[PDB]
Amino acid sequence: STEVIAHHWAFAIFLIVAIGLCCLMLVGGWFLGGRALRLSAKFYLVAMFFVIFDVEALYLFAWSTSIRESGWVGFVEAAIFIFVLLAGLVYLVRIGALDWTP
Amino acid sequence: MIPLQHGLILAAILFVLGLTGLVIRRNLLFMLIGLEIMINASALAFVVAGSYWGQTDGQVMYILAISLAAAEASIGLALLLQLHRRRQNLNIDSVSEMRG
Amino acid sequence: MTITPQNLIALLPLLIVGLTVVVVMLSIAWRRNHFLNATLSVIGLNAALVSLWFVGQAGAMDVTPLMRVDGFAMLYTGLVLLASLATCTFAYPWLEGYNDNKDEFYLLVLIAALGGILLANANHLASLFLGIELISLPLFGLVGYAFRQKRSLEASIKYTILSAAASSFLLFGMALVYAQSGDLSFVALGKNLGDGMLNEPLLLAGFGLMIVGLGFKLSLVPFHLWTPDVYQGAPAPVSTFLATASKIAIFGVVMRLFLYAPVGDSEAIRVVLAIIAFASIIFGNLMALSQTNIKRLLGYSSISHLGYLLVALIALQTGEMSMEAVGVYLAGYLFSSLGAFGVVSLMSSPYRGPDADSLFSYRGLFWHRPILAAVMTVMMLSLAGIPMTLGFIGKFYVLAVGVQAHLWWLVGAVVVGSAIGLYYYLRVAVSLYLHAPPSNWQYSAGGIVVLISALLVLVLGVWPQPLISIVRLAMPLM
Amino acid sequence: ISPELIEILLTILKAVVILLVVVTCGAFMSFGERRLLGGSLQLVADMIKMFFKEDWIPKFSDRVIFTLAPMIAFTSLLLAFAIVPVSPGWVVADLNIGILFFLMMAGLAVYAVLFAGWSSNNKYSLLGAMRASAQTLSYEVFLGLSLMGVVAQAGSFNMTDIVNSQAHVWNVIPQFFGFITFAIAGVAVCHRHPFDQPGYHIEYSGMKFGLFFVGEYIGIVTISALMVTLFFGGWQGPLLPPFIWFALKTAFFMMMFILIRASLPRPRYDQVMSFGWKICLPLTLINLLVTAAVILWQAQ
Amino acid sequence: MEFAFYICGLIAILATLRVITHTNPVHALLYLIISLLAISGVFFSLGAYFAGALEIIVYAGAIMVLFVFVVMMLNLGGSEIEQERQWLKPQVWIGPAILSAIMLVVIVYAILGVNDQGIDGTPISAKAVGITLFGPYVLAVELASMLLLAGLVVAFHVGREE
Amino acid sequence: MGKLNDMVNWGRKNSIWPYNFGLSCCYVEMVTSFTAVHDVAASPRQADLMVVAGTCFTKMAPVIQRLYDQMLEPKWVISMGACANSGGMYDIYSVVQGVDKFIPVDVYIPGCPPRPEAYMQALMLLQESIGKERRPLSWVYRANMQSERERKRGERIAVTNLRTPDEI
Ligand SMILES: CCCCCCCCCCCCCCCCCC(=O)OC[C@H](COP(=O)(O)OCCN)OC(=O)CCCCCCCCCCCCCCCCC
Ligand SMILES: CCCCCCCCCCCCCCCCCCCC
Ligand SMILES: CCCCCCCCCCCCCCCCCCCC
Ligand code: SF4
Repeated sequence: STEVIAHHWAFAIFLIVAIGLCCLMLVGGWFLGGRALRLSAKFYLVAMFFVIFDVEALYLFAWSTSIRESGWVGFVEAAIFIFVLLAGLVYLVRIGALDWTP
Repeated sequence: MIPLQHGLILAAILFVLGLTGLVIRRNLLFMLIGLEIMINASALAFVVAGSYWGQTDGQVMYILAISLAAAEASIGLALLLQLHRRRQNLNIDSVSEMRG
Repeated sequence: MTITPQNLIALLPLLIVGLTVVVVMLSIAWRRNHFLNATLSVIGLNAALVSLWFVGQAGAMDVTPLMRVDGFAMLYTGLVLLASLATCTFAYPWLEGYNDNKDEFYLLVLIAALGGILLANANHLASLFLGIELISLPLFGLVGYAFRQKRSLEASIKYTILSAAASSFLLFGMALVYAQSGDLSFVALGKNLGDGMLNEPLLLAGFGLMIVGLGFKLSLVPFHLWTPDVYQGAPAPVSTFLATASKIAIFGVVMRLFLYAPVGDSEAIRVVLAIIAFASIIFGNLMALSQTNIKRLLGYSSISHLGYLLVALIALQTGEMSMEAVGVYLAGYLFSSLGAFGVVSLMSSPYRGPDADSLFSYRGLFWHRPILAAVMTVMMLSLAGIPMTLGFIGKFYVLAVGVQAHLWWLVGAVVVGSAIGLYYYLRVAVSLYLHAPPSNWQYSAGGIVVLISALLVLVLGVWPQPLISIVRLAMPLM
Repeated sequence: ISPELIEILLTILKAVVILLVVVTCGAFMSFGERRLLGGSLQLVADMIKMFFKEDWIPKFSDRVIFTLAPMIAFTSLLLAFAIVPVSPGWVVADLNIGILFFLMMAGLAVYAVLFAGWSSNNKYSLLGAMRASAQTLSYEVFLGLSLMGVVAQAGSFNMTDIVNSQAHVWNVIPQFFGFITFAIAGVAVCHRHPFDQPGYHIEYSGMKFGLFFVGEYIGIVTISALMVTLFFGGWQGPLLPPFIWFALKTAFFMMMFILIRASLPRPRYDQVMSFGWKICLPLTLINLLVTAAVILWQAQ
Repeated sequence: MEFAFYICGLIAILATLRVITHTNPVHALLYLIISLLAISGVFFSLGAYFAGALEIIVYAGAIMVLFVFVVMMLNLGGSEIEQERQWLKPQVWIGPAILSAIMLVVIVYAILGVNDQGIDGTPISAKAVGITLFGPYVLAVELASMLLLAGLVVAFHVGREE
Repeated sequence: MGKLNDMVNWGRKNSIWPYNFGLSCCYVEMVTSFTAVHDVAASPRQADLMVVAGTCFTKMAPVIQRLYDQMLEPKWVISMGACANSGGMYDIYSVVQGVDKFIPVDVYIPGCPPRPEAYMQALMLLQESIGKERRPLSWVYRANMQSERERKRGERIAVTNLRTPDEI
C-alpha cells in the first residue's frame, strides 16, 4: 500500500528530525560562545516494588485489550490475579515496606 | 523474508556473549548483568521461534521469561546489596569459604 | 482449553496451596504471629494432601494445554506435599531461635510446594519452565534465610547465580526445541519427524541445553559442584526441602518429558543420559569418602541417588516397570532423606545466632540422643541399599530395571557405587555409636516425623508390597 | 513525480509541522507561565543567550551521562507526543501499540533524572535525585494501569480507535478515577509542581539547563494532548473544526496545569510515597475490574 | 523490514560485546540499555509488537532502572573495580572465550541444519497475546503472579537494612 | 556579520538572570524590589549577573569569591550601595573595603541603601554597556562608555530651585 508506508516515512522523519534537533541543539551550545552519606535501602526496596508491580501491570496490559474476547472466565482469572496482587500490596504496606515515615 | 536460522543465530550469539560475561567477570554485578543478557537472549529466541510459526506462544514464553528475569534480578541485587553491606566488596573469589 | 468445574476439581491441590499462600500472607499482614502462620501453612498443606483423594475421584484428564492430572501427578504431588510438611515441621524449632522475621519462611515453603505441584501436573514446556522457576526462587530466599550467617549468604549467592544460569540454559534449549517442533506440548516434541529422522540436530541441541538445566537441578555430573556447598550453607530445614522436594518434583517432570516425547527414545539422548548417570553414580560416591561434614556427605549422596534414578529413567522407553521403579525409589529416598536431614535439623535447632556455628557433631550421639541416633543409623543403612530397608527395595528395582534393558555398564556402576556408599555410610553409623567427650512439642513433632520415617523405612523394607501396590496404582496416561 | 510521492511528501510535511508546533508551543508556554506568574522577542533573546552561553562540562564528572540526561528529558516526551492524533488524517504514526509507546517513552524518561543524579557528583544532589527517581517510579507504577480502563473500553491500543470509541460519550465520564489517576501520574512523572522537588538541575548550565526546561514543558504539552485524546474525545466536537477543538482542549489543560502549580502546596515526601503506593494503585486496579465488569455486563 | 532486523541485530551484538568488556558499570549498563532497545527493534521487525513494547517497558524501563539504582547505591568511585582490569589479561579471558566460541559453533551448526521457510513478519498484536494468555495459558498467568510474589518476598527479606 | 553580533548582544542584554547575593540591608531593599509596587520584572551556574549588595566582610569574602568563580562567561557584576563599592562607612578591621578589591565590577550604585529604582537604572546602564561592547562569537574588548556624571552634568547644574524641607 501507500498510506502505511507514507506513515512509516513520516514517523521515521519525525524520529530522526527530533533526535537531530536535540543533537544539533547541544552541538550549537557547545560550539558557539567564547571560553575562559549512607544510602538507605528503602530506595532499592521501592525500585524493586516498581519492577515487580510493573510486570504484573504488563499482564494486566495484555488482558485489557481483549476483555470481551475472554469473557467472564477471563474476568474471573484476572480477578484472581488482581486479588493476589492486592494481597501482596496490603502485605507490603502492613509490614512497613512502603512506610517511609518513622 | 527473514530466515528463522538468522534470528536463532542472533539469539545464540547473544546467549554466548552473556555466558562469557558471566564467566570472565569477578565482580558480582557484571555476573548479574551477564545473567540478564543470557535470559534476554533466550527470550529473544522464543520470540523468533513464535514469530516463525505464527503462533502466539512465543510472546507468552517471552512474558514468562522476562517475569523470571525481573524476579531473578531483584533477588540477585538484594543479595549483592547484602554482600556489599557485610563484606564491603563484591569480588566473588572472596566468597569461597565452603569447599572440599 | 477452557476450565470446567470438574477441571477445577482436578486443579484442587494447586488451588488450595495458592489460597494458603494468600491466607498466610494476609495473616502476616494482620499480625506477625509465628505459631498461627506455621499452623495455617501446615493446615493448607494437609488440606491439599487430603484433597488429593477428591482429585483421584475425578479421574485422569487434561486441565489446560499445560496441565495433565493423573495418578502419576497425584503421586508426585503427594511426595512434594509430604516433603513440604516435613520442612515446616523441622523449620519451626529452627526458626524459634531466629531473632528476625520467621513467617516469610512458611510463605516461601508454600510457594515452592506450589511449584512442585505444578511440576507434578506438567504436560507443557511452559508449565515445566514455570514450575522449575517457582521451585527455584523461594529456594533462593530459603537457602539464604539466615543471610547474616556467612556460609548461608555464600550458599544463597552461589545457588542464585548458578540456578539463574541453568534456567537460562533450559529456556534457550526450550526455545530451540520450539523452533524445531512448533508446539510446546510434551507429546509434540519430535512428532513432525519420522522414519529415522528423529535425530534432528536442532531438536537434539535444544534437548541438550534443557538437559544442562535439568541436570543442574538434579545435581547430575558435571552440573553437581554446587550441591555440597549449597547443602552445607543452607539452613537445615532448607537442606531437607532442597534434597527432597526439589529433586522429586524435577525428576517427576523429567520422567513425564521423556515418557511423552517422541524424541525421548533417541539413541543419542539415551547414550548422553547413560554417560551422565554413570559419572553421577561414580563421582557422587567417590567424593563422599573423606567427608567429615554430614551436610556435604548427604549432598554427594544426593548426587549418587539421583544417578541411580537416572539409570531407572534410561530404561523407560525399553522397559515398562521403569515408572514403578522410579516411584518406589523416590518414596524410599524421600523417607531416607527426610529422616537424615531431620536428625540434622533437630540437632541444629534452635538457631543459635548468626555468629556461632551450625555443625552437627555426629560422634557419640547415642549416649545423649539415643532415638535420633537410632533414626540416623537406620537412614544411613537405608541410603546404603542394605536389606531390611526401603532404600534396598529401591536399589533392587533400579537393578531389575537395568538388567531388563541390558544396561550392563549402569549395572556395574550401581554395584561399585553401592560399595563405596557402604563404606562412608557405615563410617557415619559407627561414628554415631562411638564415644564422645527441646522441651516443646514442636521439637517433639519433628522427632515424631523422623521416627515415623524410620519406622516406614524399616517396615517397607521388610514388607514392600503396600508401596508397590500404591505405586503401580499411579499410572499416567499411556 | 507521482501522486503517491506527493502523498508521502505531504505526510512528511505534516509530521514536521506537528513537531515544530509542539516544540514552539513548549517554548511559548514556558514564556507564558513565566509572564503569568510582545514577548516572543524576549524568548528569542533567551534562546540566543542559551546558544552563546559557555557550555561547561564539569571536570570531576562523566561526559556521556551528563550530556545524555537532557537528551533523554527532551526526546522521551517528544517521541511520546509522536503518537497523538490531532485531526482525522493528521497523525505522525498510526501505531498499533499507541499508549504502549507512551509507556515506553515514560520508562525511558526516568533515566534523565537518574543520569542527572549520577553526573551531579554531589551527595545532597545524588540523594535528592534518588528521592526524585523513587517518586517517579512510585507514580509510573500505575500510569498504564490508569490508562487500562480506556484501553479496555476501546478494546484496542490504537489512539484513533480510542477517540472513535469516545464518539457518544467522552471517557472522562466512565473512566473518571482513571482520569484522576492519569492526571496525578502524569503530573508526578513530568515533575510538575506539587511534586517538583522532594535539586538535580544544579551544575547544568546554559544549553543543558535550557534542554531540561524546554523538555519538561514539552512533556506538559504531551501529557495535556494525551489527556485530551484519552479522556475528552480527542478531535471530536459538535460544530467547530476538529483541530480547533483539540487545540482548545489542550490549551485548557495546559492552563489547568498552570493553575494546579499556582493553587496547591507541597505535600511531604512520605505523604507522596504513601499516596502513590496506597491509594492510586488499588484505585487503578479496582477501576479496571469495574470497567471489565461493566463491559462484559452490557455486551450480553 | 529485513534491513531493520539486520541493523538492530548488529547493534545488539556490538552493544553486548561492549557490555561484557567494559570496566565502568554505568557505561556497561548504558550499553546494555542500547542492546535492549536494539533487541526491541528486532522484535518489532518480526511482528512481535507486544514483545518489543515490553522489552522497552519492562526490560529497559524497569530492570535496568533497578540495576542503575544498585550501581548508584554502591557509590562506585573506584571501589576495587576500575583499578584491576583483570579480565583483559588473556590468561583470564582467552580460555572462556574459546569455550564459548566452541559452544557457539556447535549451536550454530545445529541451527543451520533446520528447515527454514522464513519469517513472514505478520504482526501478532497484543490482542492475540491477551486472548491466548487468559485462555489456554492462564494457569501460567496465576502461577507467574505467584512467582513474582516469591521474588518480592525473597528480595524484601534479603535486602532490608535494619 | 555586523547584524549577527548586534543580535547576539541584543539577546544577551534582553535576557539577564541576576544572582542577587546580598548580605545586609541592601539585600532587604532588593527583597522589597521584587514586589508588585516596584515591578522589577536561581543558581550561580546558570546566572549571568551577580549583584553584590551589602558589606563584604573578611569572612564572607571567600564565599563571594567562590560564588563568582562558579559563574560562567559572559558574567557581569553590579555593586549596590556604599559597602559593596568602597566599604562604605565601615572603614574597620573586619570589612573588606569594596568588593572590587577581589572581583571586577561592571556597574556601581551609590547609596546606603539604594532604592530599587536605582537598581533598575543600573540594569539599564548594564544593558547599554552590553549592547555597546562586543565579544567573540565562537571559541574580550569592553566599550569605554561615557561616564554618567559628565553626561548628566548639564541637566544637573541647570537646577536652580528645590522644594523647601518645611512642607511635604
Ligand atoms: C539518544 C538517542 C539514541 C538513538 C535512538 C534511536 C534513533 C533512531 C530511531 C529511529 C530510526 C528510524 C525509524 C525507524 C522506523 C520507524 C517506523 C516503524 O517503526 O515502523 C514499524 C512499526 C509500524 O507498525 P504499525 O504502524 O503499528 O502497524 C502497521 C503494520 N505494521 O512501528 C513500530 O514498531 C513502532 C515501535 C518502534 C518505535 C521506536 C522509537 C524509537 C525508540 C528509541 C528511543 C530512544 C529514546 C532516547 C534514549 C533513551 C535512553 C537511552
Ligand atoms: C538393620 C536395620 C536397623 C535396625 C536398628 C539399628 C539399631 C537401632 C538402635 C538400637 C539400640 C542400639 C544400642 C547400641 C548399644 C551399643 C553399646 C556398645 C558398648 C561397647
Ligand atoms: C497545542 C496544540 C498542538 C498541536 C500539534 C499539531 C498541529 C497540527 C495543525 C494542523 C492544522 C490543520 C488541521 C486540519 C484543518 C482543520 C482545522 C482548520 C482550522 C485551524
Ligand atoms: S551600603 Fe548601607 S544599606 Fe547597604 S549594606 Fe552597607 S550599611 Fe547596609
